[PDB]
Amino acid sequence: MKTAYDVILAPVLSEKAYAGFAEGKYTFWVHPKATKTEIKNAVETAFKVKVVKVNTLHVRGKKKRLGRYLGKRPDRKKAIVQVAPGQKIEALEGL
Amino acid sequence: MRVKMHVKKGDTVLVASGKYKGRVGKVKEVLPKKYAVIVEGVNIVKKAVRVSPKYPQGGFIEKEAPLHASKVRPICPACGKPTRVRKKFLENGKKIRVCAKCGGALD
Amino acid sequence: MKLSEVRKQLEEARKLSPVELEKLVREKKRELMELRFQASIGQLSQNHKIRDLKRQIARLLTVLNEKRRQ
Amino acid sequence: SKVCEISGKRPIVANSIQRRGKAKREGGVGKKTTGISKRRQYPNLQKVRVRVAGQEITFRVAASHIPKVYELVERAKGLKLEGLSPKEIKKELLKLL
RNA sequence: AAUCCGCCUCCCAACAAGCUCUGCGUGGUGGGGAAGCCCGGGUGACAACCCCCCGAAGCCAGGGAGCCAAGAAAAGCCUCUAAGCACAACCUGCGGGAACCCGUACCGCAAACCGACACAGGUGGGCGGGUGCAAGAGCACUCAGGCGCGCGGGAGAA
RNA sequence: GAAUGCCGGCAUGAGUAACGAUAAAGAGGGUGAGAAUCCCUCUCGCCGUAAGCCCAAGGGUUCCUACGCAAUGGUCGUCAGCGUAGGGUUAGGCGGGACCUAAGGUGAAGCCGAAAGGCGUAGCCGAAGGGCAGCCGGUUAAUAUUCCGGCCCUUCCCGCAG
RNA sequence: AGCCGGUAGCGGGCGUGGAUCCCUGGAUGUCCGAAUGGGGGAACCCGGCCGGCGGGAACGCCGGUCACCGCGCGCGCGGGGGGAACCUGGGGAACUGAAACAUCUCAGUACCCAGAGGAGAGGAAAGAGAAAUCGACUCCCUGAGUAGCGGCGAGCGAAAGGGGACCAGCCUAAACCGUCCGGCUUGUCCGGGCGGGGUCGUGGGGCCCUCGGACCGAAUCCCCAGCCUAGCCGAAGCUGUUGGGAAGCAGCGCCAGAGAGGGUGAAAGCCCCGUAGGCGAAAGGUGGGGGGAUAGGUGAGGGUACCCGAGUACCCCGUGGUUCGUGGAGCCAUGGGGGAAUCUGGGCGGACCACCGCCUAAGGCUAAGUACUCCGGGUGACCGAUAGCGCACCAGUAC
Ligand SMILES: [Mg+2]
Ligand SMILES: [Mg+2]
Ligand SMILES: [Mg+2]
Ligand SMILES: [Mg+2]
Ligand SMILES: [Mg+2]
Ligand SMILES: [Mg+2]
Ligand SMILES: [Mg+2]
Ligand SMILES: [Mg+2]
Ligand SMILES: [Mg+2]
Ligand SMILES: [Mg+2]
Ligand SMILES: [Mg+2]
Ligand SMILES: [Mg+2]
Ligand SMILES: [Mg+2]
Ligand SMILES: [Mg+2]
Ligand SMILES: [Mg+2]
Ligand SMILES: [Mg+2]
Ligand SMILES: [Mg+2]
Ligand SMILES: [Mg+2]
Ligand SMILES: [Mg+2]
Ligand SMILES: [Mg+2]
Ligand SMILES: [Mg+2]
Ligand SMILES: [Mg+2]
Ligand SMILES: [Mg+2]
Ligand SMILES: [Mg+2]
Ligand SMILES: [Mg+2]
Ligand SMILES: [Mg+2]
Ligand SMILES: [Mg+2]
Ligand SMILES: [Mg+2]
Ligand SMILES: [Mg+2]
Ligand SMILES: [Mg+2]
Ligand SMILES: [Mg+2]
Ligand SMILES: [Mg+2]
Ligand SMILES: [Mg+2]
Ligand SMILES: [Mg+2]
Ligand SMILES: [Mg+2]
Ligand SMILES: [Mg+2]
Ligand SMILES: [Mg+2]
Ligand SMILES: [Mg+2]
Ligand SMILES: [Mg+2]
Ligand SMILES: [Mg+2]
Ligand SMILES: [Mg+2]
Ligand SMILES: [Mg+2]
Ligand SMILES: [Mg+2]
Ligand SMILES: [Mg+2]
Ligand SMILES: [Mg+2]
Ligand SMILES: [Mg+2]
Ligand SMILES: [Mg+2]
Ligand SMILES: [Mg+2]
Ligand SMILES: [Mg+2]
Ligand SMILES: [Mg+2]
Ligand SMILES: [Mg+2]
Ligand SMILES: [Mg+2]
Ligand SMILES: [Mg+2]
Ligand SMILES: [Mg+2]
Ligand SMILES: [Mg+2]
Ligand SMILES: [Mg+2]
Ligand SMILES: [Mg+2]
Ligand SMILES: [Mg+2]
Ligand SMILES: [Mg+2]
Ligand SMILES: [Mg+2]
Ligand SMILES: [Mg+2]
Ligand SMILES: [Mg+2]
Ligand SMILES: [Mg+2]
Ligand SMILES: [Mg+2]
Ligand SMILES: [Mg+2]
Ligand SMILES: [Mg+2]
Ligand SMILES: [Mg+2]
Ligand SMILES: [Mg+2]
Ligand SMILES: [Mg+2]
Ligand SMILES: [Mg+2]
Ligand SMILES: [Mg+2]
Ligand SMILES: [Mg+2]
Ligand SMILES: [Mg+2]
Ligand SMILES: [Mg+2]
Ligand SMILES: [Mg+2]
Ligand SMILES: [Mg+2]
Ligand SMILES: [Mg+2]
Ligand SMILES: [Mg+2]
Ligand SMILES: [Mg+2]
Ligand SMILES: [Mg+2]
Ligand SMILES: [Mg+2]
Ligand SMILES: [Mg+2]
Ligand SMILES: [Mg+2]
Ligand SMILES: [Mg+2]
Ligand SMILES: [Mg+2]
Ligand SMILES: [Mg+2]
Ligand SMILES: [Mg+2]
Ligand SMILES: [Mg+2]
Ligand SMILES: [Mg+2]
Ligand SMILES: [Mg+2]
Ligand SMILES: [Mg+2]
Ligand SMILES: [Mg+2]
Ligand SMILES: [Mg+2]
Ligand SMILES: [Mg+2]
Ligand SMILES: [Mg+2]
Ligand SMILES: [Mg+2]
Ligand SMILES: [Mg+2]
Ligand SMILES: [Mg+2]
Ligand SMILES: [Mg+2]
Ligand SMILES: [Mg+2]
Ligand SMILES: [Mg+2]
Ligand SMILES: [Mg+2]
Ligand SMILES: [Mg+2]
Ligand SMILES: [Mg+2]
Ligand SMILES: [Mg+2]
Ligand SMILES: [Mg+2]
Ligand SMILES: [Mg+2]
Ligand SMILES: [Mg+2]
Ligand SMILES: [Mg+2]
Ligand SMILES: [Mg+2]
Ligand SMILES: [Mg+2]
Ligand SMILES: [Mg+2]
Ligand SMILES: [Mg+2]
Ligand SMILES: [Mg+2]
Ligand SMILES: [Mg+2]
Ligand SMILES: [Mg+2]
Ligand SMILES: [Mg+2]
Ligand SMILES: [Mg+2]
Ligand SMILES: [Mg+2]
Ligand SMILES: [Mg+2]
Ligand SMILES: [Mg+2]
Ligand SMILES: [Mg+2]
Ligand SMILES: [Mg+2]
Ligand SMILES: [Mg+2]
Ligand SMILES: [Mg+2]
Ligand SMILES: [Mg+2]
Ligand SMILES: [Mg+2]
Ligand SMILES: [Mg+2]
Ligand SMILES: [Mg+2]
Ligand SMILES: [Mg+2]
Ligand SMILES: [Mg+2]
Ligand SMILES: [Mg+2]
Ligand SMILES: [Mg+2]
Ligand SMILES: [Mg+2]
Ligand SMILES: [Mg+2]
Ligand SMILES: [Mg+2]
Ligand SMILES: [Mg+2]
Ligand SMILES: [Mg+2]
Ligand SMILES: [Mg+2]
Ligand SMILES: [Mg+2]
Ligand SMILES: [Mg+2]
Ligand SMILES: [Mg+2]
Ligand SMILES: [Mg+2]
Ligand SMILES: [Mg+2]
Ligand SMILES: [Mg+2]
Ligand SMILES: [Mg+2]
Ligand SMILES: [Mg+2]
Ligand SMILES: [Mg+2]
Ligand SMILES: [Mg+2]
Ligand SMILES: [Mg+2]
Ligand SMILES: [Mg+2]
Ligand SMILES: [Mg+2]
Ligand SMILES: [Mg+2]
Ligand SMILES: [Mg+2]
Ligand SMILES: [Mg+2]
Ligand SMILES: [Mg+2]
Ligand SMILES: [Mg+2]
Ligand SMILES: [Mg+2]
Ligand SMILES: [Mg+2]
Ligand SMILES: [Mg+2]
Ligand SMILES: [Mg+2]
Ligand SMILES: [Mg+2]
Ligand SMILES: [Mg+2]
Ligand SMILES: [Mg+2]
Ligand SMILES: [Mg+2]
Ligand SMILES: [Mg+2]
Ligand SMILES: [Mg+2]
Ligand SMILES: [Mg+2]
Ligand SMILES: [Mg+2]
Ligand SMILES: [Mg+2]
Ligand SMILES: [Mg+2]
Ligand SMILES: [Mg+2]
Ligand SMILES: [Mg+2]
Ligand SMILES: [Mg+2]
Ligand SMILES: [Mg+2]
Ligand SMILES: [Mg+2]
Ligand SMILES: [Mg+2]
Ligand SMILES: [Mg+2]
Ligand SMILES: [Mg+2]
Ligand SMILES: [Mg+2]
Ligand SMILES: [Mg+2]
Ligand SMILES: [Mg+2]
Ligand SMILES: [Mg+2]
Ligand SMILES: [Mg+2]
Ligand SMILES: [Mg+2]
Ligand SMILES: [Mg+2]
Ligand SMILES: [Mg+2]
Ligand SMILES: [Mg+2]
Ligand SMILES: [Mg+2]
Ligand SMILES: [Mg+2]
Ligand SMILES: [Mg+2]
Ligand SMILES: [Mg+2]
Ligand SMILES: [Mg+2]
Ligand SMILES: [Mg+2]
Ligand SMILES: [Mg+2]
Ligand SMILES: [Mg+2]
Ligand SMILES: [Mg+2]
Ligand SMILES: [Mg+2]
Ligand SMILES: [Mg+2]
Ligand SMILES: [Mg+2]
Ligand SMILES: [Mg+2]
Ligand SMILES: [Mg+2]
Ligand SMILES: [Mg+2]
Ligand SMILES: [Mg+2]
Ligand SMILES: [Mg+2]
Ligand SMILES: [Mg+2]
Ligand SMILES: [Mg+2]
Ligand SMILES: [Mg+2]
Ligand SMILES: [Mg+2]
Ligand SMILES: [Mg+2]
Ligand SMILES: [Mg+2]
Ligand SMILES: [Mg+2]
Ligand SMILES: [Mg+2]
Ligand SMILES: [Mg+2]
Ligand SMILES: [Mg+2]
Ligand SMILES: [Mg+2]
Ligand SMILES: [Mg+2]
Ligand SMILES: [Mg+2]
Ligand SMILES: [Mg+2]
Ligand SMILES: [Mg+2]
Ligand SMILES: [Mg+2]
Ligand SMILES: [Mg+2]
Ligand SMILES: [Zn+2]
Repeated sequence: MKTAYDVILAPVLSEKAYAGFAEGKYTFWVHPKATKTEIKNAVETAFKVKVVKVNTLHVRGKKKRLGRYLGKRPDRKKAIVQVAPGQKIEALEGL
Repeated sequence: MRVKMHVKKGDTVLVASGKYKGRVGKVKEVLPKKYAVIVEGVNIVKKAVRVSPKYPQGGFIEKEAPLHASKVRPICPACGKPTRVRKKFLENGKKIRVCAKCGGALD
Repeated sequence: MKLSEVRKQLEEARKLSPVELEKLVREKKRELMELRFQASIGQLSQNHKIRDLKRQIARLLTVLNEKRRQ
Repeated sequence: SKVCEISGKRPIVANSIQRRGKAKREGGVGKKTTGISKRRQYPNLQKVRVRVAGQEITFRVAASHIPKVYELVERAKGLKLEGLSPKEIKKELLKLL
């Protein structure tokens, strides 16, 4: 069964994603097929906030090799959700 | 479906062949995929280890090397003799290993 | 998970209503995410718990499908 | 150039055999074949337009089975055909075959 | 079907105005801001932000004239009405809410594209400063910017 | 033992031709096991309707950073479009789609053909054409008409008033 | 009794309260693909309707549903696509051979297409063809390179009969009767359903008199054995010695319905895996064997002359098939034209005619014996890494 926790996979751990916390922008790895409207609801029901803005971008998996074997890491999708003025997501505040 | 092992951890076995033939010891481990057993203080080798957190001072350690499982014979806990194994069906009606020389359970 | 704990999980699950199974799955999927988050920041040494929860969720949904199937 | 809707007659393949010479039965040395080539023989297809239950029905039919179309119409008098479209009427007529 | 459009007639109007739409200017406001010497950043700086001239092939644009070879469609839009419906519906104004999917890195006259090569070849559109040469996208030099072409060092024969 | 045989290996030519535009180099400083070849500074030269900048194809991580130098690089290499790893692409208004139609393609009706299939007004699909609402600045190592800032705008839904 | 695939490691877990693993059934099963809501450059995009979720109306997500064609009284069933060969049908070459070449050959082969299924085709005589005979069909041997065909060249090439494998025969149409429906030109009407009846060549059937009132049995269904998809039991050796190692050599034994073979440190019946001989299925598949239902199956004369498959037979024209290439050219098939009859009817026995026989066309189905080998297994006077499949290896890959 589909739940908000199927949509939000993991937080994005990078200096760029952390820089967003200050103004209330939290960045997640989300399911590649997930819609902006969908992610807004998932973040809201999971973390008890109000989402005012959602930005998405697909992240292509990097091609990689172990010796003779050429391969690809999986494709990902990340979302930047803007929470309502004054609100916070403490899980990510983290750090 | 499964590798047939006539011996298990950790019954007592005779090592019937090889440099350590005649030796007796408990079966520390069984490795079906190599069809091999580890027997306590049998088939000792000198292994080089690097200076590491695991081995400060480094040097060498001693290790038991696997033995082809056919080289090994279980010792009957009853009559104390090396033996082939037989299967016996109980009333249970489970099946057990029993000694061939006498009839005792080997478990 | 221990076999005994799996047995018990299925016994209790099969007594739950479809509605209770849904609520429970929802909560376990929430806990899974929490586990993911921890594993992501290297703070989950007991990593076996992730597989475990996943199979619990599967068992739960399997029973949910059992209940609804007739 | 097609199929008879009644008989199922269809184009067949035949050789066209060109011959020269005098036949033996006429005292000649005999017939010689100067060429054989495939060709097709077509059923003698024609249109038969027929009024049935107020609707115009047309059949594509080899001339040999033209009277067959009328037999179907005659036998059609025992059928509930009113209100039906020409396609359905045709299907019914052909069913009677 | 039509109150629309077409056709006929009559009456005011007509290189007008009006109505409308666009461009440019101004415009509350928000920005930017050099050389130089200081270790991309600071200063310069409370930076100044004005006048004149040249001026498009771009804009007003669906402008104008001439010509013969006589120069897409369909939707958006507007108007007309038909069933219907006329507590609806549409129009105008205002307010709040709502606003999905994919692309976005980088190369791009080339060492990242087509040529087996980090190949003197090939690759459509736009910007392409200044001075002088009659003009110019020509030529010479040069701005911004980019390069010295991924073997060199000698020698000074045929 | 031969088939200008087949596959593979290794010779000869030979330290020979060549090292891919005759736009061009020099020095100082640094790094490093190692430097003509990497970084920095000064000097010199070359392009400048380009050899500069932006966009579309096409390519597909080549982008940024750290750590590397066996191979790739026509030399060298401490460098790199190379190896490993981590990071990086943010849109109601930009482009395409939830709009339109063009050739053409498909194709209700319908027509034709031994089979496969060929046609076919409408309709549908089809764009770099029509249509449609965002400009300036700042910020990152790496994205920006997308993030931020300022000032504007569009459609849909619902409500109110006329 | 170990385990968390190949895969060790880090970091963590599980298992005699039976894990990992193997078989069977079920659940889940994103997106594309016949692909089927619609569109599309496969794996993307965009919708209607119903229900649900969010603050939810705009927006989005979740579940259900929505293509077209065929058949049958909006709804039901079926279809679509795939499969290594094998099979049948619709089409159908050429090189080559004829030491040139055209008829002829290659060859109804290669190939294209449609369809079928574990097979397919064929099949219950309008047969054969000379035996006063045989008795569906298929397949193997043979007949036989015979008979014949043939620019009588190159070449091509049957059938009957005999020996075997297998074995099996049925359902309809029409006459006549019953019933329902509808047509209109009112009935003893015509037509369309459905049911009864009937199915044959010593001709059979119908109808009308007349005499006579249980055994067969499926190819369908049910149960069962048997089989497949995992598995299990399974005899008998120790010591010394050389050696890294014994299974070699030595001594003394032992098993054998097992001395096939592969392993183990070298060369082992007795150490291991096995082998001989036995054992085994709750679930699913199969079941041609066994048992049982059911469908179906069944007289005699006499009269009547009602019926016995139509654009058919039959004749002619054009052609195919067959051994048959126009030949004396029948037979079987049929594109065109003409065009019957119902047993006193009709087809055949190689032009034709007579005689003498054979057979019953124009409706359908039918196991088995036959073919093939993607798949599993068994076995080689088969290969052993340039061999053997193109691939022993991450190959239909790199390129
Ligand atoms: Mg699910
Ligand atoms: Mg940063
Ligand atoms: Mg949602
Ligand atoms: Mg985006
Ligand atoms: Mg992967
Ligand atoms: Mg066992
Ligand atoms: Mg020994
Ligand atoms: Mg000893
Ligand atoms: Mg048991
Ligand atoms: Mg489990
Ligand atoms: Mg002819
Ligand atoms: Mg003649
Ligand atoms: Mg004569
Ligand atoms: Mg001739
Ligand atoms: Mg015609
Ligand atoms: Mg006519
Ligand atoms: Mg005819
Ligand atoms: Mg005729
Ligand atoms: Mg009118
Ligand atoms: Mg009027
Ligand atoms: Mg008006
Ligand atoms: Mg202005
Ligand atoms: Mg203004
Ligand atoms: Mg200012
Ligand atoms: Mg400044
Ligand atoms: Mg400065
Ligand atoms: Mg200042
Ligand atoms: Mg100052
Ligand atoms: Mg001042
Ligand atoms: Mg001009
Ligand atoms: Mg004009
Ligand atoms: Mg003219
Ligand atoms: Mg048009
Ligand atoms: Mg339209
Ligand atoms: Mg009205
Ligand atoms: Mg109005
Ligand atoms: Mg508004
Ligand atoms: Mg959408
Ligand atoms: Mg996107
Ligand atoms: Mg970008
Ligand atoms: Mg860019
Ligand atoms: Mg760039
Ligand atoms: Mg470049
Ligand atoms: Mg560029
Ligand atoms: Mg060029
Ligand atoms: Mg250009
Ligand atoms: Mg460039
Ligand atoms: Mg390249
Ligand atoms: Mg290139
Ligand atoms: Mg170069
Ligand atoms: Mg080049
Ligand atoms: Mg050019
Ligand atoms: Mg300029
Ligand atoms: Mg000038
Ligand atoms: Mg000049
Ligand atoms: Mg000049
Ligand atoms: Mg100039
Ligand atoms: Mg010039
Ligand atoms: Mg020039
Ligand atoms: Mg020049
Ligand atoms: Mg200058
Ligand atoms: Mg410069
Ligand atoms: Mg140079
Ligand atoms: Mg060079
Ligand atoms: Mg140089
Ligand atoms: Mg010299
Ligand atoms: Mg020789
Ligand atoms: Mg040579
Ligand atoms: Mg050679
Ligand atoms: Mg030579
Ligand atoms: Mg050679
Ligand atoms: Mg050779
Ligand atoms: Mg060779
Ligand atoms: Mg060679
Ligand atoms: Mg030599
Ligand atoms: Mg050489
Ligand atoms: Mg030299
Ligand atoms: Mg020389
Ligand atoms: Mg020389
Ligand atoms: Mg030289
Ligand atoms: Mg040169
Ligand atoms: Mg050069
Ligand atoms: Mg230097
Ligand atoms: Mg130096
Ligand atoms: Mg250097
Ligand atoms: Mg160096
Ligand atoms: Mg430098
Ligand atoms: Mg210059
Ligand atoms: Mg210039
Ligand atoms: Mg691109
Ligand atoms: Mg490429
Ligand atoms: Mg790479
Ligand atoms: Mg970048
Ligand atoms: Mg990179
Ligand atoms: Mg770079
Ligand atoms: Mg570096
Ligand atoms: Mg290197
Ligand atoms: Mg190097
Ligand atoms: Mg090196
Ligand atoms: Mg290395
Ligand atoms: Mg190199
Ligand atoms: Mg090098
Ligand atoms: Mg090179
Ligand atoms: Mg270094
Ligand atoms: Mg490079
Ligand atoms: Mg790199
Ligand atoms: Mg980084
Ligand atoms: Mg915006
Ligand atoms: Mg758009
Ligand atoms: Mg929409
Ligand atoms: Mg569209
Ligand atoms: Mg359209
Ligand atoms: Mg059609
Ligand atoms: Mg078409
Ligand atoms: Mg068309
Ligand atoms: Mg449309
Ligand atoms: Mg379109
Ligand atoms: Mg467009
Ligand atoms: Mg456009
Ligand atoms: Mg736009
Ligand atoms: Mg603007
Ligand atoms: Mg950039
Ligand atoms: Mg960036
Ligand atoms: Mg903004
Ligand atoms: Mg109102
Ligand atoms: Mg693993
Ligand atoms: Mg560990
Ligand atoms: Mg059990
Ligand atoms: Mg299963
Ligand atoms: Mg999903
Ligand atoms: Mg699908
Ligand atoms: Mg579809
Ligand atoms: Mg489609
Ligand atoms: Mg709804
Ligand atoms: Mg909310
Ligand atoms: Mg809602
Ligand atoms: Mg849905
Ligand atoms: Mg739907
Ligand atoms: Mg089909
Ligand atoms: Mg099929
Ligand atoms: Mg055929
Ligand atoms: Mg066909
Ligand atoms: Mg044919
Ligand atoms: Mg064929
Ligand atoms: Mg042909
Ligand atoms: Mg030929
Ligand atoms: Mg040949
Ligand atoms: Mg030949
Ligand atoms: Mg020959
Ligand atoms: Mg020849
Ligand atoms: Mg010849
Ligand atoms: Mg010739
Ligand atoms: Mg020939
Ligand atoms: Mg032939
Ligand atoms: Mg073939
Ligand atoms: Mg098929
Ligand atoms: Mg068979
Ligand atoms: Mg059959
Ligand atoms: Mg019969
Ligand atoms: Mg003979
Ligand atoms: Mg032949
Ligand atoms: Mg025979
Ligand atoms: Mg026989
Ligand atoms: Mg047999
Ligand atoms: Mg028989
Ligand atoms: Mg009546
Ligand atoms: Mg009748
Ligand atoms: Mg009647
Ligand atoms: Mg009747
Ligand atoms: Mg009779
Ligand atoms: Mg039957
Ligand atoms: Mg055993
Ligand atoms: Mg044994
Ligand atoms: Mg030795
Ligand atoms: Mg020794
Ligand atoms: Mg011994
Ligand atoms: Mg002996
Ligand atoms: Mg034997
Ligand atoms: Mg043996
Ligand atoms: Mg052996
Ligand atoms: Mg021996
Ligand atoms: Mg031997
Ligand atoms: Mg042995
Ligand atoms: Mg046996
Ligand atoms: Mg056995
Ligand atoms: Mg009878
Ligand atoms: Mg009788
Ligand atoms: Mg009669
Ligand atoms: Mg008959
Ligand atoms: Mg008939
Ligand atoms: Mg004929
Ligand atoms: Mg013939
Ligand atoms: Mg003939
Ligand atoms: Mg003749
Ligand atoms: Mg003949
Ligand atoms: Mg005759
Ligand atoms: Mg005939
Ligand atoms: Mg005919
Ligand atoms: Mg007769
Ligand atoms: Mg007669
Ligand atoms: Mg006949
Ligand atoms: Mg005849
Ligand atoms: Mg005959
Ligand atoms: Mg005769
Ligand atoms: Mg006679
Ligand atoms: Mg006969
Ligand atoms: Mg049949
Ligand atoms: Mg049978
Ligand atoms: Mg069969
Ligand atoms: Mg058969
Ligand atoms: Mg076979
Ligand atoms: Mg096999
Ligand atoms: Mg060999
Ligand atoms: Mg061998
Ligand atoms: Mg090899
Ligand atoms: Mg090979
Ligand atoms: Mg070898
Ligand atoms: Mg091979
Ligand atoms: Mg293979
Ligand atoms: Mg090979
Ligand atoms: Mg190979
Ligand atoms: Mg490979
Ligand atoms: Zn014992």
